Amino acid sequence: MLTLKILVYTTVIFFVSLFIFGFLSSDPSRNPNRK
Amino acid sequence: FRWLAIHGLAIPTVFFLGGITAMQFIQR
Amino acid sequence: TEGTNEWFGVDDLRLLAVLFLGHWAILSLWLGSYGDSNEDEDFFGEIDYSAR
Amino acid sequence: RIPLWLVGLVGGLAVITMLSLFFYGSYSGLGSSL
Amino acid sequence: VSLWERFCAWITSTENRLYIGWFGCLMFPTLLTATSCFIIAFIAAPPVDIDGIREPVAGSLLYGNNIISGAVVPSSNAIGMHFYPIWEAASIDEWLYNGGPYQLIVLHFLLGVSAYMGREWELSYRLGMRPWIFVAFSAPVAAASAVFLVYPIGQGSFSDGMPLGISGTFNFMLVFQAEHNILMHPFHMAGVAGVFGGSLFSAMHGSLVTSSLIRETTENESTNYGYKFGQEEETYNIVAAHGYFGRLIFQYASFNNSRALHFFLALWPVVGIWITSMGISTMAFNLNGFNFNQSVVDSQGRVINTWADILNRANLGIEVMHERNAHNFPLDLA
Amino acid sequence: DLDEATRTVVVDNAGNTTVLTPEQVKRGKRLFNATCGACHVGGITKTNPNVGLDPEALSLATPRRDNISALVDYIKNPTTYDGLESIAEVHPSIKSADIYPRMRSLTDEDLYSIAGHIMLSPKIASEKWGGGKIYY
Amino acid sequence: SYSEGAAYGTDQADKLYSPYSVYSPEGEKSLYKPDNAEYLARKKAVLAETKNRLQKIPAYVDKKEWFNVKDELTRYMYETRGAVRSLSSSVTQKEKAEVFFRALEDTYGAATLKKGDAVKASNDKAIAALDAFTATL
Amino acid sequence: MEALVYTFLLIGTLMVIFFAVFFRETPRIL
Amino acid sequence: MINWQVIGQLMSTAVIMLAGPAVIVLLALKKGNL
Amino acid sequence: IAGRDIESTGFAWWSGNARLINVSGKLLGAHVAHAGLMVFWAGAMVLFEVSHFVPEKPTYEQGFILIQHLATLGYGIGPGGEITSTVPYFAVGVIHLISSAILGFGGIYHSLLGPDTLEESFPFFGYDWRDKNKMTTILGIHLCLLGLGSFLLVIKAMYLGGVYDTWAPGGGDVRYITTPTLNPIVIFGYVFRSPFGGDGWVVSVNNMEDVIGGHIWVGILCITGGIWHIFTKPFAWARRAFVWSGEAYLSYSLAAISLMGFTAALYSWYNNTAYPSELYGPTGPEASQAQAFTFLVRDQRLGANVSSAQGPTGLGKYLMRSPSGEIIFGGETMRFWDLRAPWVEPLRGPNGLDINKIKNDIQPWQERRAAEYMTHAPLGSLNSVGGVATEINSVNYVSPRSWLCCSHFFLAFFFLVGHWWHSGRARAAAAGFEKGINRANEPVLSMRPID
Amino acid sequence: RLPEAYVVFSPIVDVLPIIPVFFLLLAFVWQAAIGFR
Amino acid sequence: MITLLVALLVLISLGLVVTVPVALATPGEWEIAKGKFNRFFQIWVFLVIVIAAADGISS
Ligand code: CLA
Ligand code: CLA
Ligand code: CLA
Ligand code: CLA
Ligand code: CLA
Ligand code: CLA
Ligand SMILES: CC1=C(/C=C/C(C)=C/C=C/C(C)=C/C=C/C=C(C)/C=C/C=C(C)/C=C/C2=C(C)CCCC2(C)C)C(C)(C)CCC1
Ligand SMILES: CC1=C(/C=C/C(C)=C/C=C/C(C)=C/C=C/C=C(C)/C=C/C=C(C)/C=C/C2=C(C)CCCC2(C)C)C(C)(C)CCC1
Ligand code: OEX
Ligand SMILES: [Fe+2]
Repeated sequence: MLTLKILVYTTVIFFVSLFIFGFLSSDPSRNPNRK
Repeated sequence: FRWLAIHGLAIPTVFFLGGITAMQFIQR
Repeated sequence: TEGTNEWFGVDDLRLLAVLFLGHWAILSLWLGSYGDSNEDEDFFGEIDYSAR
Repeated sequence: RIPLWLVGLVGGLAVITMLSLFFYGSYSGLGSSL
Repeated sequence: VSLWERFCAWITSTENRLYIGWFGCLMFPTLLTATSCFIIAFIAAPPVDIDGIREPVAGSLLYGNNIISGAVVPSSNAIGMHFYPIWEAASIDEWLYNGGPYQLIVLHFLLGVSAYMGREWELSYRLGMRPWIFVAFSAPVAAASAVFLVYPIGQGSFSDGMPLGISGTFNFMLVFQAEHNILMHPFHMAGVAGVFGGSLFSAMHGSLVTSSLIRETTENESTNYGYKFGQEEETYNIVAAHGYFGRLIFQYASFNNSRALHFFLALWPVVGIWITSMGISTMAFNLNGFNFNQSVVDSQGRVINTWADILNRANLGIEVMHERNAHNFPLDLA
Repeated sequence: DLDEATRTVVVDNAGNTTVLTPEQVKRGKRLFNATCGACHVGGITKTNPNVGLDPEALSLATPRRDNISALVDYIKNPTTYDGLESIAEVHPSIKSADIYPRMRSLTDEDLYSIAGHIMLSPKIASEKWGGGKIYY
Repeated sequence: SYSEGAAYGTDQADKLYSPYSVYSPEGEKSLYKPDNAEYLARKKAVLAETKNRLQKIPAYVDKKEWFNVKDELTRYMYETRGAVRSLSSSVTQKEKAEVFFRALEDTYGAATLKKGDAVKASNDKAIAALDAFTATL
Repeated sequence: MEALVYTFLLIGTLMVIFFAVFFRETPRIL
Repeated sequence: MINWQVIGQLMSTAVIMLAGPAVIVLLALKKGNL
Repeated sequence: IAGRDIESTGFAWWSGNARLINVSGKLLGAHVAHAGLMVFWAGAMVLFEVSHFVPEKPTYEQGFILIQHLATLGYGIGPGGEITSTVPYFAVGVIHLISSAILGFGGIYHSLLGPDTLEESFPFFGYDWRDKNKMTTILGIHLCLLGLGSFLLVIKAMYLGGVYDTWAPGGGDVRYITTPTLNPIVIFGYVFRSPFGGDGWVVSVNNMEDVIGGHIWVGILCITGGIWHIFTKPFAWARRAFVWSGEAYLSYSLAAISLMGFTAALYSWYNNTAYPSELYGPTGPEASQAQAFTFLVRDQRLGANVSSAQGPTGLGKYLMRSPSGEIIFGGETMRFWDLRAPWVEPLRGPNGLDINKIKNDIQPWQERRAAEYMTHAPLGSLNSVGGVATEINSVNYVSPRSWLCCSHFFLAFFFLVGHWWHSGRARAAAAGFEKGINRANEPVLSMRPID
Repeated sequence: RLPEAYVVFSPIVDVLPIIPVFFLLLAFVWQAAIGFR
Repeated sequence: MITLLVALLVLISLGLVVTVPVALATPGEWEIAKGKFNRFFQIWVFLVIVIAAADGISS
């Protein structure tokens, strides 16, 4: 009820931004082949 | 000899398919 | 008010400052390593193993 | 000697003439609700 | 050196107890909220107007239920397809009345299962595995999104969605039979063949390995202790189980290749559940199964009954009785 | 087993009975399902279930509607159930056939066979015609 | 024969419109004759009431009710375009009708944008345009 | 009084799931 | 009244269904690059 | 034979077109041959849909799906959804049939006589998958065409004939779009809505001014972004996130084409503006409201006050109130209270269904429409008998909405599976372990103890 | 139906949408004749 | 005349499809003879314009 609502958009785009900037973090290079 | 093994299953099967094609053209 | 046609469900002005400080607070973390790198260094691979 | 792919071709289209004959009589004859 | 690189090194570490990964960044917050709301809504949750007629259906344990009858009730017919979060409900009492927690659980479930699926990909990348276990898990993800998401979309309401329970499942299956005739639809037919075939080739492969085990134990200890973990010797005579099934049916019907054998175990169910979950999907938009009612007639024109006409009279019994108060007009358009 | 005694249907308001030739009963079914059967399927009426195609319900209309000559009368001029006013503007007809594109090409023998199907179907299926879903 | 499904033309005696149809063509012996006066009198009657439904337009624009002007020209006037296209027979009669439509589509295009004069201006372009239609044919 | 047994069966089932995941007998080569 | 439509359709499938393998059969006799 | 067996390539006959990854002429001839089949179907289907056309039945009862797209463009359509001519539909199906014989000849030329690689002889057309300057140019050339193809809708709806507006005042007719909507708060208003009920993300465009005004902005973006990717080169963050290989670009498309696959399958179920109910039949929501409106008219003639008619549950039998406050229809049809249709919008107000307008102004074309949309509801079966699942076999009708929402939806899941297969392989083909684990070097053995 | 100069070819047109299925089967027939190699 | 030319248009496209992929899959048949075949393309394209002409005149 507009105080809870603020709390959800924090928590969503906290973890969504960890997802988005996780695969931008040179993620194909993280393999057991090399580096 | 295996001519009794297959043709106990295939000689009926072609005979029934001779009947199932005839039942498509039967109407009332 | 549910069926209003408002962007990302942003009803009040206060919810924007939540969105901008969420993407940017992790963006600034991301730029601490992958930012300030050479934007002019290429490769003829399928996949780059440049640096951290 | 006959090439094997000719055998599977002629028998394979023979089945299609059998199957599509069965889907024909779903719309005609008995069991068609006409 | 940086704080982000020391965080990416931890979150993608296979040296954790459970691999978290980048999909776990939105698997774990989603599925723990779908869980922690499910346990509360299954145990302690007030009754819910499901039919939109203000007749609240009890579904939790504190309101006199058990494991079988208790269920998280779907949302109201009054809401229908509208998004109904907590902050758009003006109190939690108004939220729990109108079928609140069904949308909170389901939407955090389908995000967490579609992230559990991508997490199975990610660890296969970091371990050197060939990647496609997550394609086999697409088959229950297709079926979970068919009864919780796609079927409420095409029917236009989450109230037609599947109740999160055990007796609510069979309320879902029977009402789906009367309104859509799923048993005559060839995609439920292609997945009954998927799980009857799947449980066949499971118990058929699991018996032929256990039949042809090599002597490595005594008769006092267990059969299973003849396998030391991580050994490189093959633990069963695969030529023996090939010669058995090569005589049990005939010779040419037997896979001597164990790789092509262990692929056919993954093909048959998964293709059977992809096809089935697109049976619920095409029947979500009212493209029902076959209808052979009054199909056989004599030359006079009188209707001769078939087994489909007996099956129809079972469908007419459920159709005239489902949601016995919600209807006002002669045709269940919804 | 379509005997000519079973194909013999009542034709006028007085009560004369004539027989339907076997092309009338065949075109009578194809035209009825294509034209009328969208709402009058099996004798019930979807959009107004009180006024059906029952032989009981056709007889109780204020002009008696059981005859072939009475049904083709209704098609060219549909009055209501009490026959006081016309509902040609909402029922498909010949008089109001500019709005309905489905009835711009119908001859006299075509309505003679459609009305033949409405009359000869309660004689084939006694209780299924207009009995609702109870008698499916 | 009674249950023959693909009897395209051997079944019936009258010639059909196409083998993929049930209906006979629009030729002779039909019961629908489009030259009849009651079809012409039905299409003429909606053209007369259309002007009567269109003079009530400024009464809502003199008031503040924009929801009543957006649908007054669709509630009754839905049957106009079916008639005025059908009454348009000759050459110059046809290109007189799109003068009426484009004047009428700007009444609806101004009612959604809530412009008071643009409704009252384009209403007078419509009464004058149906005046051109009815007086010729 | 009746639903107290059902709750104890459910959370008691989730206990042995917890112990099976984290206190599992870890398999070792050699 | 000899049902010209069905006679037309069944020949025209059999022309087309036999014009496909005839592209391959004429190549197998010619020993071309299949 | 070299290049066309498993000894040379390593691919079996069943995964045989995977041999075309690293040849470019054979691959070009394959993409222009399948383009020759997409054209060829659409020409041959419309000729099939013309030869079975009957003017008696409506356009949706006859079970067509392609001649109703051209009627939305406005060819051969009359007022109120009445198809008149069907000579222009013949003309379109021939151009999409003759042209496939030319695209057919390119598929048989470029893949059987063309050089295997274009990079040797033709340096403009030749490429490499690992190259990143060329691939954004191929993306850039083929984006400016999608910009120009979006303006052909806009040119046709403003200048060349016009398009079919079902909301057109006076009845549904071919209407020139005079003043399209160019407001980015409105046009991108749709793209950032909720996808749930009431908002309805991009399906809920409800007039042709937002459609034709929206395809302008698509042509603006696809040309500027077409020129953007011709000139530029992928940035530092874009080179680190992707896999620059042949199969990886294919699994990028298969994810996006599945997005378009679901969305076109949800346009056809809800939208009655781009898909007029006069042509495609009534929607799922529309046939639920047409039933409640028909029995509203039926019992109003019996002198019954329908507003105060207390329903059996205690709610409104006919008129009740939505959870946002609007006057709606009652029953199971209370879920579809967002139904905005050209035959019910004459009865709206600010509040909803105006009770004064229901008591007095119900026009008989609305009664002819709600009775038509009740009996032709989109509820069918696979053997094409209509009605409910327990309907007897007399009618022959399945709505063309239910064929499009169940087939493009059907495909759009399998192309999401194509995003999963082809990107699992392409990410692992870039890393080297798509053939299996090395026996000499297993990565699990050089890790920590297991715990 | 088709225009009057084209009503003759109404059987041939009915076969035409089926023909794209026949290209899918043409691949397997071609793989059989090549010997699946 | 339209029913005669379209019937001549179909019979040529029967003659091409039987012969043109046979002319291409053979290792040399297209290079040795294409000026024979290039006439049949130019005849085939010319018929489409003649039919498009005769259709517009007749309507
Ligand atoms: C336009 C999209 C597209 C493209 C270009 C490709 C291209 C390719 N795929 Mg891929 N694929 C796609 C979509 C696509 N795929 C989708 C959507 C899926 C998910 C189903 C897959 C799943 C897939 C797998 C699992 C594999 C490939 C493989 C391949 C390669 C060889 C293909 C081959 O020889 O098959 C030849 C075709 C056949 C043998 C026919 C297959 C049998 C089909 C199912 C019968 C058709 C049924 C029915 C008659 C028609 C469908 C009805 C339905 C539409 C209603 C090639 C790179 C192979 C690969 O990995 O190579 C690297 C491989 O193993 N693909
Ligand atoms: C969309 C369908 C499609 C298309 C366009 C292609 C295209 C191609 N495939 Mg292919 N393929 C397909 C489906 C398709 N495939 C399927 C479903 C399978 C699984 C069975 C395969 C399995 C497969 C294998 C195993 C191989 C190919 C190969 C090839 C390529 C060369 C063929 C060649 O040189 O041999 C010569 C081809 C022939 C002699 C066939 C002659 C048939 C003619 C062309 C039919 C023409 C009929 C048409 C109506 C005529 C129109 C003419 C016009 C003037 C009007 C070619 C690009 C080969 C490859 O990778 O090349 C390197 C290869 O090894 N395919
Ligand atoms: C996307 C499709 C595509 C692509 C990339 C190519 C590419 C190529 N073709 Mg090819 N071709 C195609 C389709 C395609 N073709 C089709 C459909 C056919 C059948 C008509 C042919 C028939 C063909 C032959 C017979 C030959 C080639 C040749 C060539 C190569 C050189 C072409 C040249 O001289 O350029 C410069 C050419 C031009 C500037 C002329 C362009 C004229 C056209 C009409 C402009 C296109 C208009 C417009 C963009 C299309 C709009 C329609 C669209 C919406 C579908 C080149 C690699 C030649 C080759 O490889 O040499 C051995 C060769 O001999 N092609
Ligand atoms: C067929 C469609 C298509 C395809 C496949 C691509 C493919 C690509 N584009 Mg491209 N593009 C297209 C159409 C297309 N483009 C059009 C039509 C435009 C015009 C609007 C652009 C504009 C564009 C830009 C400006 C950039 C790309 C980039 C890229 C690369 C991938 C980045 C990506 O997908 O991130 C997906 C990311 C998102 C959907 C969200 C990104 C959010 C941004 C980064 C926030 C920063 C604000 C920024 C200034 C934009 C303001 C809008 C808003 C977000 C605030 C890739 C080569 C990037 C690249 O490498 O350039 C060469 C890049 O920087 N494209
Ligand atoms: C089995 C194959 C198959 C078949 C037969 C169809 C069939 C169809 N699809 Mg389709 N589809 C398929 C697979 C298939 N699909 C797959 C696998 C996908 C991916 C999941 C899709 C995704 C898809 C989408 C996204 C859509 C369709 C749509 C359609 C329908 C219309 C075709 C169309 O829009 O042409 C499209 C043709 C082109 C893009 C070519 C360019 C056309 C130009 C731009 C037109 C210019 C017009 C202009 C105004 C003319 C003016 C000329 C003047 C200036 C002189 C049709 C029923 C559409 C539909 O109706 O949705 C319900 C639609 O929106 N399909
Ligand atoms: C050979 C060249 C040629 C071509 C292409 C055409 C084409 C056409 N003529 Mg025509 N004609 C020709 C020569 C030709 N004619 C000759 C030599 C004469 C004698 C001087 C005439 C005299 C003539 C008359 C008198 C008339 C026509 C008409 C028409 C149009 C019929 C469609 C219609 O009703 O308009 C409505 C328009 C459409 C239905 C649009 C159809 C085109 C769509 C956009 C399909 C195209 C899609 C795309 C290109 C296909 C995909 C291909 C892709 C793979 C590359 C059609 C466009 C009629 C006309 O124009 O009336 C308006 C007409 O009455 N013709
Ligand atoms: C357009 C046109 C045309 C053309 C056409 C064409 C040319 C077509 C093609 C088509 C084709 C191209 C066809 C194909 C066919 C094929 C077939 C029909 C096959 C099948 C078979 C089977 C199915 C078998 C198989 C197999 C084998 C062989 C072995 C292994 C197993 C199997 C069984 C799988 C014409 C001229 C008419 C004119 C009109 C127009
Ligand atoms: C026509 C029209 C219109 C318009 C349209 C529009 C304008 C559109 C737009 C569109 C758009 C605007 C879209 C967008 C999209 C986007 C997307 C969909 C995205 C995606 C992304 C991605 C995919 C990413 C991923 C990732 C991640 C997450 C991480 C890292 C990696 C990567 C990068 C990969 C309208 C509505 C008016 C109406 C109707 C008509
Ligand atoms: O909500 Mn659950 O169930 Ca699907 O049908 Mn209509 O809606 Mn109600 O009725 Mn029946
Ligand atoms: Fe095993």
